[PDB]
Amino acid sequence: LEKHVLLKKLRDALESLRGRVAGRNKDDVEEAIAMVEALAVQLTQREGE
Amino acid sequence: ATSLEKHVLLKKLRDALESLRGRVAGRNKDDVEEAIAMVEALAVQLT
Repeated sequence: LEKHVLLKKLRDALESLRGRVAGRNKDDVEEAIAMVEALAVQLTQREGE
Repeated sequence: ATSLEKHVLLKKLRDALESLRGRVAGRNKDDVEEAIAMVEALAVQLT
């Protein structure tokens, strides 16, 4: 995500938050992480992938 | 990679983080705020 710093640092922020939260809050953080991974993949998709 | 997919993902992302407001301990409050602000910036970037 070197060409999309905002997205990269959001991913990092969420991973860090995941390690500090619990229960249902952690599920919501993991939901956010999954959304970011989906958005990252489509922003970085090369032809042939 | 459609625009519909993109918007749905950004909406789900916003809603998930919004649920954390008032629900995390004090020491995590600012981090939730930061992530919410990043998501809104990411959304505006794509409109």
